[PDB]
Amino acid sequence: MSEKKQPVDEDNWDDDNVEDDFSNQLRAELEKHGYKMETS
Amino acid sequence: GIISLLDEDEPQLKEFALHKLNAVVNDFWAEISESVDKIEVLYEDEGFRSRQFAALVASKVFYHLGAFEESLNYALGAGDLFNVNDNSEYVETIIAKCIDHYTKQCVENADLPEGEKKPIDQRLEGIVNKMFQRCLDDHKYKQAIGIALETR
Amino acid sequence: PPGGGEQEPPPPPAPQDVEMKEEAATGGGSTGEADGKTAAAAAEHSQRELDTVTLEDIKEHVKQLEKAVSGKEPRFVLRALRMLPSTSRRLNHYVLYKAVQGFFTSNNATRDFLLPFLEEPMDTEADLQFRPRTGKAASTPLLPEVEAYLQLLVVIFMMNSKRYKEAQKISDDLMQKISTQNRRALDLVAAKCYYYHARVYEFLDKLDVVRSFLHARLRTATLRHDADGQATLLNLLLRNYLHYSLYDQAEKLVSKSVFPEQANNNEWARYLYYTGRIKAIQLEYSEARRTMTNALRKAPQHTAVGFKQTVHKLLIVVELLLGEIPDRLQFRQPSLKRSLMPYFLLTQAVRTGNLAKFNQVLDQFGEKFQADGTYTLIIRLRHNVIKTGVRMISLSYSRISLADIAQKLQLDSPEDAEFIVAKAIRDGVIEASINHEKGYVQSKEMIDIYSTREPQLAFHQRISFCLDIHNMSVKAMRFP
Amino acid sequence: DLYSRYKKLQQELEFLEVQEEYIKDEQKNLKKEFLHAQEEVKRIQSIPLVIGQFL
Repeated sequence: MSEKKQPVDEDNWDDDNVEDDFSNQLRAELEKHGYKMETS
Repeated sequence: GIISLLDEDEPQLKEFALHKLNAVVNDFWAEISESVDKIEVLYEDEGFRSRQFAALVASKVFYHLGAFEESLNYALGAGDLFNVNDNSEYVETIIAKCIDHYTKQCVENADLPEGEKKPIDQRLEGIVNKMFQRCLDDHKYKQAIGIALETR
Repeated sequence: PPGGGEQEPPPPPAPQDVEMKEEAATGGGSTGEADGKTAAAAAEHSQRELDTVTLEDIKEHVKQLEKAVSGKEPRFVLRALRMLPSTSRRLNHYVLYKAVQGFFTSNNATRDFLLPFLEEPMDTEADLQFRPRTGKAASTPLLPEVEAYLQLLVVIFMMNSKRYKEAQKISDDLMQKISTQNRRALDLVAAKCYYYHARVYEFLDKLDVVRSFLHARLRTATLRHDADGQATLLNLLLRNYLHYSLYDQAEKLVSKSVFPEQANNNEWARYLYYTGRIKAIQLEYSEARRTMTNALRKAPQHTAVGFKQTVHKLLIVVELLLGEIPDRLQFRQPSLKRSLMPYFLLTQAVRTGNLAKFNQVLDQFGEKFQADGTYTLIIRLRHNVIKTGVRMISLSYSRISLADIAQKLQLDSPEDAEFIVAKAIRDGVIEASINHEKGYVQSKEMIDIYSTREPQLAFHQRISFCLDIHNMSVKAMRFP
Repeated sequence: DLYSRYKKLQQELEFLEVQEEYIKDEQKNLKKEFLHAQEEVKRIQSIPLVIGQFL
C-alpha cells in the first residue's frame, strides 16, 4: 500500500485444498476399505 | 453513559453536565448524537433559562448527523448569545446560512410588491446592519457598496 | 584505507543526482502546477510524490547511510528563498553545496540543528507561496527519518516535526481558503504526517488528546473544503478507535455519509476491512463477509510483503463465523505460510465436528491468537461448527434421525439435540420436521425454488448493478 | 470588489451549466439523426441490382 498501520503490524498446493479433506476424513484409504472385504 | 443524568428535573445538575460537554464536545461530538431527545426536554422546559445555550448544543448534534437548516432554526431562538461570538470558523458558516436566507427573503419581499408581508425575524435582519458596522469602521469602501447590492 | 578511501567519494553524487532531481524536477515542476491548473488538484506530482516517498521509504529516503554525512536535510531547507525566477539560483546553490560534502570535512547538521531549520522557510522572509513544499521540507527529511526508531531524544524531534508542521497546519487553515487546491494536494501530505502522528505515539503512549485534535481537523473540513481529506481522517479514527475501547463500533452510523467519493482506490479498500472487523464484533456475518471479500479484490498491487498478507489473514476470520468455508491454503503465500501455520489447522478443524480435535487446536494454537485478539469468536464458533456439521448431514440426506445424528455429531444426549434443532428452526437453518415419540426426526426434500422464481428475481440486482457501471464508465470517460 | 466578481463569476458558471443541456440535448438528437442517416445508406439502392465482376 504501504501506508497507515499496514506495515506497522499445478500445483500440489492447489490439490492440498482437497487433499487435507482426506487427512481428517477416511484417510486415503486402502487398508480399511481392503479390510471391509471379509467383514461381511 | 452520562445521558442518564438528564432524567432529573433539578436544574443545577444540567449546568454541570453541559460544563463537561462543551469542553470535551470536540472529542464527544459522536456522543452528543444520541442526546437529541433528552436535550429537547431542557429546550422545551419553561423553568430552564439556558435554552439559548441549549440551542447551541442542539445545533452541534444536528450538524454532526448531517442536519443543517434545523440548526439554523435553533439559531433564531438562541438569543444574543449566538450572535455575540465572532471567533474562528463558526461565525462565517452561520452567516452564510443566515444572510443567504436573508437575501432570498428580501428578493421575495420585493415580489409582493407591497402588502401581504412575510414574517422577518429581527435577529436575522439585525445582524445585517450590525455586522455592516464592522465595514465602515474598517474603512474599506470596496465592499461597503456590496451589501446594498446583496440585500437589494 | 586507500581502497575504501577512494570508494567513499563516488556514492554521495548519487543522492546529489537523483535525490536532487527528486524535488528539483517534481518540486520545481509542481511549482507551476500548483500556481495554476490546479485542476483538480492534478497536480499529478502529488500522486507522483506517492511514487517517491513510498519508494524513498525503502531507499534512499533522504538518508541513508550510503556514505554521506546526511547533509541533504539542511541543504534544501535553507535558502528557499524565494522570489521570481532566481529560484533557479537556489537550485544552483543546492548544487554548490554538493561539493562541500566531497571537498571539505563533512558535518552533520541534522537532529539538534534541525529545529531552527524548519523555521528557516519562515525566517527566509518569505516562503513566500507553497506550504506543501515546506511541509515536504518538514516531512520528507524527518518523517522517513522516523524509520530509524532509535527512541532516544529524537522522538521529540519527530514531535518537533509534528510541531513545526502543525505550524504548517496553521498556514493550512489561515492562508488561502478560496480555491486552494493545495489542501487537496496536502490531503495526501496531511494524511501521511497524521499517519506518522499515530505511529510515533504508538511507541510511547496512545494519543488521548490527539483524538480530540483529530475531530478538530475532521469536522472543520466540512463542509468548506473536503476532498479525500475527511476519509483519511476517518481512517485514523476507525483504525485506532477499533484497537481501543469503546463504543466506536456504532459510531460509523452518524459519521457516514460514506464518505464519497472513495479515494484513493485501494486506500478506501482497506477501510472496508477496518469496519469489517468492527461489524464482526456486531456478530452480523452477512454484511461482514461482503465487506471482507470486497477488501481483498479491491486491494492492489503489493509486493512487499506480508502487509497485505497479514491483513488478509484476519480478513477471512469472518468466514470462520459464516459456517461455510473451504481450506484456506488456497490463499496461502510462502511468506505468509510460516505465520499462518497455527491459524491454518484451525479452519481445518472447523470443517470437522470433532470436539477433541477442535479443543486441541485451541490449546496449542491459542498462543498465536493472543496477538490477533480474535478470542471473541472461539466461544461462539463452537455453535458455528455444529451448524456446519448438521448442514453437511442435512444436505447429504433427506431424513436424518436425532439418535443417529446424536453420536455422529456427538451431541451425546437426546435432550440437547431437541434444543439445537429448535434453535436451528428459529435461525431458519433447517426445514426438518420432527416426530417426537422416543423421539426421532423425519424430514423431507425442500423444493419449488425452481427457475421462474429465484434467478429472475436475483437478476434485478444483477442488472441494476451492471447498468450503474455503464454510468461509471461514462463518468470516467467525461474527465479526459 | 471581491464580492463584485463573486457575483460576476457564477454567470459563466451557470451559463456553462445551461450549456450542459445545450450539447447533451443537441448531440442525442443528432445521434438519432445519425441513426436516421444509417437507414439512408441502407435504403440505397434497394432494388433492382445487376451482377458484376470485381477486378
